[PDB]
Amino acid sequence: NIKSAIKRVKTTEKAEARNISQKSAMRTAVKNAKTAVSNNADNKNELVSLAVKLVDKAAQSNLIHSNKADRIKSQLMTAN
Amino acid sequence: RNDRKVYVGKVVSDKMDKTITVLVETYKTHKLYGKRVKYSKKYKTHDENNSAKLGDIVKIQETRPLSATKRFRLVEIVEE
Amino acid sequence: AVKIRLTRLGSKRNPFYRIVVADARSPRDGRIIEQIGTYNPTSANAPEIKVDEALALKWLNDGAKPTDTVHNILSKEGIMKKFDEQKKAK
RNA sequence: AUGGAGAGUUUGAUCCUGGCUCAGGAUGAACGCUGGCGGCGUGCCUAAUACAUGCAAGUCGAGCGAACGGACGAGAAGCUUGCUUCUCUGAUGUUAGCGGCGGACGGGUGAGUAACACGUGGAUAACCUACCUAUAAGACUGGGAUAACUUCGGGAAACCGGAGCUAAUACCGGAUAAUAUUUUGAACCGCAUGGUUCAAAAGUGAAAGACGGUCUUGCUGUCACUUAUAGAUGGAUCCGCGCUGCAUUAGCUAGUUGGUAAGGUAACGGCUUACCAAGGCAACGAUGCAUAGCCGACCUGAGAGGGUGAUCGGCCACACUGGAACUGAGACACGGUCCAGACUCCUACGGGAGGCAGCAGUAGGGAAUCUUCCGCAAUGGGCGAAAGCCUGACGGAGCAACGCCGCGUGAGUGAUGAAGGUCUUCGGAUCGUAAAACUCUGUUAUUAGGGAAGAACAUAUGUGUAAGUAACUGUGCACAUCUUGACGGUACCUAAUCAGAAAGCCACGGCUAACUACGUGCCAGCAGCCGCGGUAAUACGUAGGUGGCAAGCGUUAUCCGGAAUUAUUGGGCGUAAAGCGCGCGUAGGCGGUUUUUUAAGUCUGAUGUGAAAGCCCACGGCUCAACCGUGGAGGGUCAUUGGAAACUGGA
Ligand SMILES: [Mg+2]
Ligand SMILES: [Mg+2]
Ligand SMILES: [Mg+2]
Ligand SMILES: [Mg+2]
Repeated sequence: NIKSAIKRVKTTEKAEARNISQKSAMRTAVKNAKTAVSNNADNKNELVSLAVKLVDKAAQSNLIHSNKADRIKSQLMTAN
Repeated sequence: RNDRKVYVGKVVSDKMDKTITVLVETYKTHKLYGKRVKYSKKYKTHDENNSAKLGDIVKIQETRPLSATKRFRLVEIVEE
Repeated sequence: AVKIRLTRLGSKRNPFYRIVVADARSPRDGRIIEQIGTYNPTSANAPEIKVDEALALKWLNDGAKPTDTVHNILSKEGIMKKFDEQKKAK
């Protein structure tokens, strides 16, 4: 095993933990926003805005691709 | 600007919904003996309105993939 | 990274370099983007040089960065001076 | 015009038909005998078998904290004023660690793959793209952690676990900002989907500092940073055409073919999933089976063609076998992760480590294929502002007649035809100008001196000049100066000495260049085919002589040729092999005369492209040649576009 390879293993694990935390958060927000839009709620716009914020912040963190974020935003804001 | 390939051929089956198969005929030459021999290739093209009917000579143009095997779109019915 | 560099030819103890635009990751003596000239460092006890100034300037403007030897060759041919003047007075 | 040879063999003899065999070229070759040198190449084709050992991927202190060392040089005198500690200041540096980038390149192999894999030509109004370059706007305001480090605990180790503290160009909240996303109005445009540009609202998306200059209560240079836009590079998908054997493989297919909706992906799409229909492929060969990386090219042939896919370059695929994702611009990742399986090694038995189809090397297999070398000096790559570090890529040595090419092993006079071998009609003939002797030369060899190019540089230092600045440093550029070579004191040149060290292989019946003697006696043996050998063998073995080659010469294996012996070029079927026993007929093939028209075939231009290297032509450079470089020429069944209308095709 190479030293740089072991370093990359460690950094990969750390980055994976952080990324999966953030991705789960954004997925939860998107699901909540989609449910709120499907069944009209007074919290609808705030939930959609939170979902869009997290989607774009994930896209900028590279967790999802920009085109994925664009599709999510398009469908969410067309539903709402 | 750039144009896409266009073919003219007869329709040989239209049992599919909104899809017509166009038979384009060509004459490849034998590489050794040099004789001209018939060559038929069936093209799966998109027929949005079911305008084309079994038998008519139609024109098709190349498009992006539209199905598993459909790669062409009907442009006009030259004859019938 | 696009680059203008020297690809080796000739024979053992008889090098002859061509000046080629190539991606940094491409092999030396392998895939190239476009050839621009030649560089013979064992001719008449004086390095023979040939370069196409138009292509060199076009690729430098596009973003290709020469190596050490190609930079020296372009300086000797004066391509670096014209490139710098054009960039400054653009 | 640049280009094309045949011969033996069936018969008592003949002509024909017909196979068989030989003369040629080639090789990643092997073997036998032999063996001087130099240049340029080439060298595990078998077991994608298993691998000991060493090495093949790091870098950045000008992102970050901490630690080692602790200069210059602080204090008492042990009276040792030259050695002393901690109470300091503490430089050039170095490093275990976090962090950035790299590690997806470079390199190996051809197992799998009959496929849009590859080649060629197109399309994407269905696409993604870090580092690089340019432009526009910014880089504001706050925060909580955690490595490192200290301490305890658990383990053989790998490594974990608890507690305490500490940074950032690590992470996170907030503000501002879009061509990004939604909505309503537009305008123009294309090839269905649609594309372009202009307005007005809503939601939402960033960032960082580092090292320096200055007139230092504030501006600024370089690098770094965020967003948007372009360019460039790289990647992805789709399509036309081309691209292999078998029918003693004829049926195949059910996510299969299409549609609607949804999900999914950079992206279109049955890519996936629900529902509706029964479609879709196939004798123009589907399905199945066998084999195979594809190509530029390479060998051969007068050509048409046939065969091949080493080295070198492009593309694809794979990394012990199979599956999967994470990180990342980029991987489902050769020297990364997880799981399963097979296999090695360590263990304290609880658990761990690993994968040469990287470079050497080992065992094994084989007829057979290299040394566990020197160096980053040249080219290239990774990081960095840079000096610089890493690089078995690469540049070079070692080994091998394995190939091609070049030069040797002496040159001149020498009849006196010496001696000796062989044959002989016993005259002589031949080895033979061969030898000897004389004269010369040093390729080459030996010794001694001189000794390249490959080296551009980068960096550093002075000078200027362009943008911007109030100015400055810096930035780019131009010109200058010192310094950098493993090969290697190698090539090469100069001077001296000696023909002295340096010739072998096959063949001699015809093909096919070269014949005599002795021995043997259908034995021993030879042989590519016809055949040769049973007592006077140009065919066996030896000898002399001769022929063909020469550091090689023969044998074997394989491909093409000769073979018109699968015949398009370019053959045939009364008796040599070959007309179905004969009808009726489907598909296919082909088709009478004239006129008009079309322009698919046909013919003729233009444009793009057919990488480089290679074949061929010319030129130039190594003393020549091989070899190397440059410029031409050619190679398409290629694609778009304009012309012609006799012929084939359509009307
Ligand atoms: Mg295979
Ligand atoms: Mg790797
Ligand atoms: Mg007969
Ligand atoms: Mg008959």
